[PDB]
Amino acid sequence: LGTENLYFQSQPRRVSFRGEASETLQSPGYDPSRPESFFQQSFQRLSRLGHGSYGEVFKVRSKEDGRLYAVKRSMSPFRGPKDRARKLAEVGSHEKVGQHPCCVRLEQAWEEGGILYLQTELCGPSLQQHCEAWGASLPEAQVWGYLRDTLLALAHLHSQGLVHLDVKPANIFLGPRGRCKLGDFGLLVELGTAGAGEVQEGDPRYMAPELLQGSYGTAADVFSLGLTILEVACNMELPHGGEGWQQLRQGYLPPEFTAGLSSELRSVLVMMLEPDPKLRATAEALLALPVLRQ
Ligand SMILES: COc1cc2c(Nc3cc(Cl)c(OC)c(Cl)c3)c(C#N)cnc2cc1OCCCN1CCN(C)CC1
Repeated sequence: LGTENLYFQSQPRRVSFRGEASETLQSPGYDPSRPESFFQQSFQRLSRLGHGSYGEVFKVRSKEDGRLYAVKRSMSPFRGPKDRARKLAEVGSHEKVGQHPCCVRLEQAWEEGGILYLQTELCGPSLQQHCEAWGASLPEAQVWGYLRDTLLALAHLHSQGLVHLDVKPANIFLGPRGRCKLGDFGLLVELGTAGAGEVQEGDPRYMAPELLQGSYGTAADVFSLGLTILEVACNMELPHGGEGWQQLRQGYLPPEFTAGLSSELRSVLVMMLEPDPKLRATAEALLALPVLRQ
């Protein structure tokens, strides 16, 4: 796209790779001849759930159906066609993941004024926030449930040759009754992407060791989930680098933090944290273990 005639050109339009009956947006509360954006006119903005260089995520109430949702709004208008294509790919990735009970559902998406909006179901707190609120290691009964549900999500992605690439507590969202959903598909890739790459990098704390050499595969997510579960089960801050980062990628489980794990949970984490991706367990293989079935 960067050598194509796509530069220095140019109101809401639906974003959907699947295909739609219409790219026009309508809503109770929305009049396209008023100057406010579709987002401003069509939602009650209740609170800001998150913010960063990417933009902002809001908790909102839809005027179309009176229900609660999350809406992510990008920070500033598209830089150009490559930035636009990268950001719209997130919608495509949702549509490639589709509907699955352990994956956050995308309700709709649109662009207006160079800004991209993604509207998802509203979940409970992120696993990161839940652990902050708990203020301690999570009880293992909770951990097993979150591990199972996130593995079910990964098995769904991986069977279709998709790699999430940023599995971490901030991208897992609690539901009722001890369940959770994997979200945030902004870094997701379809392997053999025609060809291989380009790729953006996930949080270094959770990154699989083989990614340092550019070896991208579904195994990477199993490793990242392994460290996610180690962190929440042990209330253990993960290093971004240095000796400790290396050690966690050489089979080390720090005794001061991990001695209180059940033997069963420790065993499963060792399988997930295997440094060699060719030896690391798959999500399907982990879900077949009896400890993960009940
Ligand atoms: C950070 O909080 C939440 C983020 C959520 C979230 N992220 C997200 C990511 C991305 Cl990449 C998106 O773009 C596709 C979009 Cl649109 C949303 C999705 C999703 N997906 C769904 N549901 C969420 C719910 C949240 O918090 C609910 C509890 C709030 N409560 C906790 C107690 N505290 C004192 C007050 C705040």
